[PDB]
Amino acid sequence: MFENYKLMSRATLIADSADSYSHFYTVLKDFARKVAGEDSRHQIGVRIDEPEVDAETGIAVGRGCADGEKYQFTALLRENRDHNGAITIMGKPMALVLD
Amino acid sequence: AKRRVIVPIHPTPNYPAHFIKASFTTDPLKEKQKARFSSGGEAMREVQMIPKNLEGERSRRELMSRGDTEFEALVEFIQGASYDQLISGRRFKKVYDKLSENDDTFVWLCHTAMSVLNPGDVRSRLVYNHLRTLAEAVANGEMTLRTAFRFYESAVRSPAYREIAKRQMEGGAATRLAGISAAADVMRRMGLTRRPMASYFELYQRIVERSEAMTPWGFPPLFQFEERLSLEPRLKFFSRASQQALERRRRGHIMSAYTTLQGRRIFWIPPTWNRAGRFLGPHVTLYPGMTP
Amino acid sequence: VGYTPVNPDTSPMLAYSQYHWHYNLPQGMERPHGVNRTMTAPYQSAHS
Amino acid sequence: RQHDSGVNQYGLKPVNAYDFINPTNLVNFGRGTSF
Amino acid sequence: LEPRTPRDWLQFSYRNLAYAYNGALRACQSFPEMLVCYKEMKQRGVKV
Amino acid sequence: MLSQNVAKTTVPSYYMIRTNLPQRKPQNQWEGVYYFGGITKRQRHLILL
Amino acid sequence: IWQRRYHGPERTVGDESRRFSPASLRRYIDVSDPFNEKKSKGEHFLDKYEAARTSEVAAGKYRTTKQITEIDQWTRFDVSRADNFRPLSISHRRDYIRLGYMHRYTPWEWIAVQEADQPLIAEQIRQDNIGTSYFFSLNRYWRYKAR
Amino acid sequence: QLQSRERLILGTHGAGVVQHASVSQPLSVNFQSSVTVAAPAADLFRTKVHEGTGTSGKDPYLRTLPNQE
Amino acid sequence: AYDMRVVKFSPKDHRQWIYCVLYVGSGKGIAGWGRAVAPSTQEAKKEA
Amino acid sequence: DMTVHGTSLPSTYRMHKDINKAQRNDRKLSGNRFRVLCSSGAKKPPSGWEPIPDA
Amino acid sequence: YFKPFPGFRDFRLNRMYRDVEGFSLMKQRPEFLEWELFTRYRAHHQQRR
Amino acid sequence: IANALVKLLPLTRIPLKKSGLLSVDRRRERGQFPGYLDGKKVKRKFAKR
Amino acid sequence: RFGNINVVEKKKIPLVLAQMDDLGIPRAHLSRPLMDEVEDALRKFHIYKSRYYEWGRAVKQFNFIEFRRRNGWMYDLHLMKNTTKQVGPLRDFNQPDATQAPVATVEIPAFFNERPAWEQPPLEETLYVTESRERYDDVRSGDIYE
Amino acid sequence: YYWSRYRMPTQMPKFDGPAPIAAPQNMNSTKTNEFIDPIDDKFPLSIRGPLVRPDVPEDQYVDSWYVCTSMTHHLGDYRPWSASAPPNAYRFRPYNEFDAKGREYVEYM
RNA sequence: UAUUAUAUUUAUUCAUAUAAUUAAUAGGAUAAUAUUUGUAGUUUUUGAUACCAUGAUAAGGAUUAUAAAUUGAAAGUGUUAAUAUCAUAAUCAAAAUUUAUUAUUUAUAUUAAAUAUGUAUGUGUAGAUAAAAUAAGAAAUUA
RNA sequence: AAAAGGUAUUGUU
Repeated sequence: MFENYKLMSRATLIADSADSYSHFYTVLKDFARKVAGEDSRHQIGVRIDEPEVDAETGIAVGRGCADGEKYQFTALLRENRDHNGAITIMGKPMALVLD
Repeated sequence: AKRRVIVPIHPTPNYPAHFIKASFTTDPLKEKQKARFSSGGEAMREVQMIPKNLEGERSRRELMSRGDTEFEALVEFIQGASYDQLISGRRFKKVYDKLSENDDTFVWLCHTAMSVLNPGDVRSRLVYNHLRTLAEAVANGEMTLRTAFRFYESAVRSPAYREIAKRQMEGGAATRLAGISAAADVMRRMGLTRRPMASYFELYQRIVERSEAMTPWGFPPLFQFEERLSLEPRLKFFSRASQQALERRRRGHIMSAYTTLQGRRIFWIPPTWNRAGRFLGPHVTLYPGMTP
Repeated sequence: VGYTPVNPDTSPMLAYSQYHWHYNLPQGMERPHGVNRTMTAPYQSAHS
Repeated sequence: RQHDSGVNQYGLKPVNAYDFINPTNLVNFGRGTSF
Repeated sequence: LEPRTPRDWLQFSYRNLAYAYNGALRACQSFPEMLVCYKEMKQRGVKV
Repeated sequence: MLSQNVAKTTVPSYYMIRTNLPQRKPQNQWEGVYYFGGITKRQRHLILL
Repeated sequence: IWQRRYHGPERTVGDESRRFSPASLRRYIDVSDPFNEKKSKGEHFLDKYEAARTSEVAAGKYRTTKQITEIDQWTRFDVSRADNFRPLSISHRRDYIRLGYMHRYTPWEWIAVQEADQPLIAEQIRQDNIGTSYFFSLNRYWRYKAR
Repeated sequence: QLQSRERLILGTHGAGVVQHASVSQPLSVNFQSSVTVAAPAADLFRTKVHEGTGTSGKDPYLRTLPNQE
Repeated sequence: AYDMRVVKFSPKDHRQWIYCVLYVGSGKGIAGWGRAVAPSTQEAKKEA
Repeated sequence: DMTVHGTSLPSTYRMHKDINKAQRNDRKLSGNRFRVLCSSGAKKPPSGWEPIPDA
Repeated sequence: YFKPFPGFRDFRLNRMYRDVEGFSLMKQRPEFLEWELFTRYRAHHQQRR
Repeated sequence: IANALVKLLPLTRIPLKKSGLLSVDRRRERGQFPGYLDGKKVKRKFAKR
Repeated sequence: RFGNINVVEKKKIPLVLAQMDDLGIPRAHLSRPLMDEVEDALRKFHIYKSRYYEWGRAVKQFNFIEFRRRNGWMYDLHLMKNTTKQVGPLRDFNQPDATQAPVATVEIPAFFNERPAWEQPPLEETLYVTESRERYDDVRSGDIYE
Repeated sequence: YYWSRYRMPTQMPKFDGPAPIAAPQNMNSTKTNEFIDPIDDKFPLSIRGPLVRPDVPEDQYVDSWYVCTSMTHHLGDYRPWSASAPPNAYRFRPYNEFDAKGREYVEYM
């Protein structure tokens, strides 16, 4: 509603006030279509972003946290075209990190 | 008693008589009681419903340059969706009253159309003029709802009235279409509304909604219109809240009455450390979630 | 309030209230106090 | 008008002598009074 | 409606705008106006 | 005798003990510190001589 | 960089003058698309199925365009607006305090008062031509000694 | 690169935004009637360094360019 | 004649509701009388 | 005090005591005591100064 | 100035910057496409630079 | 890791969103408090007269 | 309004003397008339760390105060001035409903929000001595400094 | 005196009103919180959302002293989220490339 | 009825005060001159005290909630702003338990820095009692 | 969650 009001102008307000219901429809127009329309056009399924990967470096830098203070890590996740699996934590092999 | 003495605070340059007399009392049988309120510049006018006493040119300038008050109220309500403002129940309620201004005339004319068995020929200009003049003076406050309805049902219609009726009506209660057409004509001839279709719409919908009630056309004469003791507006008869009929649902914390400020509560009167035990503010969030 | 009084130089309630300057008004310099320049005393010391 | 006529901006409106001598009655009617 | 605070960003992407412009056109009935709604779907950078 | 030596303290009252008003002027911030640079009448006569 | 002006952040591009408007305050700006992104720059192959201007009753751009004055308001913040530079003097500012103004930057004049009214300490100059005195300066007089 | 700057930004007193060549004559609108017609600039008056009288642009109500070099 | 009647907004809270009687008349024919209860002198006067 | 005012003023607490003296010796008397730092001048007034007996 | 985020060049007023010192085509009001060609030639002199 | 993979291949967001790997447990300990014997939860012994 | 500013262009003078000492031009090899103003400037804007460690002495403050006193000047001084006339604001015709109330106070000088040179009577240093004195009779509402 | 700076240029607010609408005036057993706005709070969240101060870059607010509130250093003059970002900035990012930890680490590499 | 769960877990040995005088300003080098180097009128009052001497901020969970949110409140708990008229009680070391309102270290290794607790082995053991649904992981009898 | 009295008139000390 607010934004439909915003899209109006001085001239169009002055105009569509002479009908004296025109402007209430100009504003509530989406609400009119709602209250009379037994439908939700809107079920926006899931947000699906763009890839933000360090171009030269081939890394994704993703943040993560636990307890908000005591654990705050970041994954540098890199694409590996040679099938050589390897997971690293704090600069050391993951098995020897995570015991 | 270890009796307490309070020397009366006398007015000063700094501490005026009004404050020193209401913010302070020298008789300590009222100490630590509670916080009173009162209304000033615009709160007083908002509550007291004192209409501006008009004038000529100046009040008419302020009054002519009004424009569609109902809309401008709506503008002011929505604008709380902008970045620098919040949507406020006070704005919504100024909208709600600027839209429900013509509650009196509407509840009346609905009573007239639908609670008056056999109202003459309302479309006949005689009873139509009774109707026009009564509803005209029901708005404009000169008449009450109750007295005006009695003036309606008592106005002079036609001689040998029962005898003309028992010829046209079996059980006496005529068709209501002439009545409601007359009332919509009433409120569209008298500019009770700025936006015309509104008159008819309320006149129509209030009737439709009542059509569902048991004894949907009897009203206990006391509660029916204004009197001393009335019904809550959800329970009024041709009123706008009667469809807003619902109720609340509460799961209180183990500690729910203590935290009466902790939530994301709008504060009109902000806390200060003298009453505020450990409260931090309505914006702080001790348990934050990570998010872009 | 008290015999051991308020001190107008440390206390935020005083320094901030309407008879002083609040922290959210832009705390600038209000007027430049040139005092040692309008008429400077002569140098006269107790100790000769 | 704009408000109901059985109340004043101070409470209930006093009608008869009882209300005017005992104005508790206008602003208090049980542990669940609300304006 | 665009995002004006980083909250609306969370419910926002052009590839999601696609499923919704499709709601627009699947509910639309004439091609002379599916013309303008497809014109807008291509003009706003909707990931087709 | 002198005018500007007007009362900066009030009539010694109980509004000192009962109210938070400041019994002394709040220190200014943009005031310099008062030093003495100045030559007397005799001292200026000496330099001119 | 070949500066073209001594001041602006990007000196290295010119000053493209723009067309004057005799309707200087009478311009208009569509706001559903401020930047004119909704326009045809070339006739399309989908231009043919176009239903005419019939029933296109309220061509939304014509009812979204605003005259320019409308988008922003000159509110009391703008009527007490504080400057974005060091003002040379605000003596004229008869709207100084009662009307609700406070400068964003102390004016040059009162900075000059605040510089003048007070001295300069001799230990702010740090002149030096002799060097460090290896033997005496530390065993200098027991009063002016380096504790 | 402001055009004719040597007469506009440098030597036009009021920076080219202020219009000096006018009177205090009264016009019947409520805005321009608030300004009384001022009897002209004194013939032989020795005026100050910053203030003129306001007859022309070069002799404006407040001279703008400094006396500095 | 003004009066004062204690008003008990609660068991713990009591107010002094001054109670006015007054008659607003003009011998030109028209005269009414109102009595009121209100917490203050001038507010009870206006109410009456 | 001698610079901004003339006199050297007491504490707020002292002038409290002194005002209460001023007033509780206005409405009534005969409750006081005479505690001094030095008594030689009270036990031994000057050549004159014969104090007044009240009533 | 009156669009989203006017770049810093868009707060300074419509002052007569000298790049209209030379264009003998447009006299005082550039006629149809006159301004568009003058701006194309602003581009041309910029490619010149 | 979940945000790393959403950032490297976006359309993998949807399984990650749905599985709740991009979910933040909005949880922390009870802060450090002296009114608690362990600092976190237990209030000191309460005794009636 | 607040002072003769270019008195501050007498601040570099001691730095001028330092750059002299470092250039090898003896300050005693000046003129004595010029050294008059320069010794004045050295006691004006120049201080030694030793005089700075003890120039803010309270009694030094208060002898400046007493000298200004017996020279009859307590207008510029902080303690010894009493500004009892606190200026009011321009009321607004557009908002006549709000009981306007303050956000701050400052003891600014009186020329800022002044009744203009025509809205006040003609010269009042001479013809109309204005004094805002306190009433001896009690005033509850109404200023104390009439 | 030094008590005369503590003077005043209006006339006061006069206590000539009744309690505003829905003010918590104490009836018998109403647990009273004087602070909460009586309307704007009970106005449902399904409408109003959990905003208690404008959605606007938090560096515009300052936490008040002594008052459990938060006020803006510029006295209520606001600049929206989109003034704290480049034009059309994606998620109002500093540079539309990466987030807070993406920037620093692209930079380290 | 619905807008939705306490019957589980971990707990109980608890203590520290001492040796009387609160009444005021007094500028010092690199400054055009004060011995003001070293500024000498005693003794007319009395409350915050060992003693009556008003006010003003804590502890305490039992039904405003689920989403983008916190499981801590006003009813005032010693020191505080107008009642006077018993007495100096105030830490500069080394100190005297009766005060309800307290989480102690549990059997491989036991005194080094202002000195630093020598008592109570006992079948986890009477009675009544403590805490908690919060980054931990709990599940079913509403007024 | 819903209905309750006073010889008291800050009112069961």
